[PDB]
Amino acid sequence: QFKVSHPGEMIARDLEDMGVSGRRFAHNIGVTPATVSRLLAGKTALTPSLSIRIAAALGSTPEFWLRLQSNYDLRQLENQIDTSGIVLYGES
Amino acid sequence: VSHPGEMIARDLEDMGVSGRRFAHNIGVTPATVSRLLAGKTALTPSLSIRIAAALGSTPEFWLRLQSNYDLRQLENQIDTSGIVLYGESNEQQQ
Ligand SMILES: [K+]
Ligand SMILES: [K+]
Ligand SMILES: [K+]
Ligand SMILES: [K+]
Ligand SMILES: [K+]
Repeated sequence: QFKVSHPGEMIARDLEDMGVSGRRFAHNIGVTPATVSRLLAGKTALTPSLSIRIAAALGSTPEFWLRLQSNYDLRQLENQIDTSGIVLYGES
Repeated sequence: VSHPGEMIARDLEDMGVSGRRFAHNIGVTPATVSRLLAGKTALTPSLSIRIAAALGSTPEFWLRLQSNYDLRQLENQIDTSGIVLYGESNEQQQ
């Protein structure tokens, strides 16, 4: 599996399973319902501040949530970055 | 906890590589590299792919250095005490 999920869609499923609305989740974590709506739709990133608030509501660590976002962003780049012409200066 | 740009700067210094030469190698503008090295802009996912190609390790590693930096500015700052952890036992203040 090359394509991986935006963390918003994992959150959306957890909220569905718990019977928790986007608005109620936003009020619990202390952000606007508009922010949550965009996050759940995968239209905005799970930022460092959001990761702290989300870990407090859904568990694990802020680092976990951020890692999911980073992983999504890398795979979304697809073929955009040709690395074949980049000379290795370090060690790999 | 240093910004990852300043870690890169030290590596470039050790290799005798200017910021401009590094920018040309990784395929971005010297302005972008200059801002990164000064800690004035974030190490993004696209940059992490290019940087991993030039300096080694994985894109995820460079992104983790950036995340660590960002979270160190905030984990001591944001009050989570009002946030319910769903499914946990109700809080009981003594
Ligand atoms: K995979
Ligand atoms: K479910
Ligand atoms: K409310
Ligand atoms: K942490
Ligand atoms: K280093």
